Amino acid sequence: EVGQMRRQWVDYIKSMFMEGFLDGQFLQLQQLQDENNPEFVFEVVSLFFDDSERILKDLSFAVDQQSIDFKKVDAHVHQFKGSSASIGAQRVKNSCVAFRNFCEEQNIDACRRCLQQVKQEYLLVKNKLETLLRLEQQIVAAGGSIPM
Repeated sequence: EVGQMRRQWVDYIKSMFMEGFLDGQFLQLQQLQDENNPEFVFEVVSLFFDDSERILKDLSFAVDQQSIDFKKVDAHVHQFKGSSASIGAQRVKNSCVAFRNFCEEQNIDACRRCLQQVKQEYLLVKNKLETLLRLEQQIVAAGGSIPM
């Protein structure tokens, strides 16, 4: 069933690209991975999950105050924009862009709603990446190669 798993991977990752969850920067990470460093993408995604959860925890606390420190919030969102962009999590990046516009306008409610969306987008791509990475591990353990 390696052949089947490979076809499932193609189809799953294609949905991620078509729906905007991943962009070409995720393919760039793949370019730096090969048989000599076969877990690089996993490692980089893992680092992103650890930093992103810290950022999101600090951000929810910060935005859900009566008066938001927009300067500090904007700097943390900006950091998350960069890190998400760098792994190809384009919908998370775009949510952060939206976020930063509402921070500049100093709109408390829109900041709160936009954080809710950044968090949702982060959890979506985290979950999908875990699924993708789990499938890859299965393919390789079964003796196959990941397509593309």
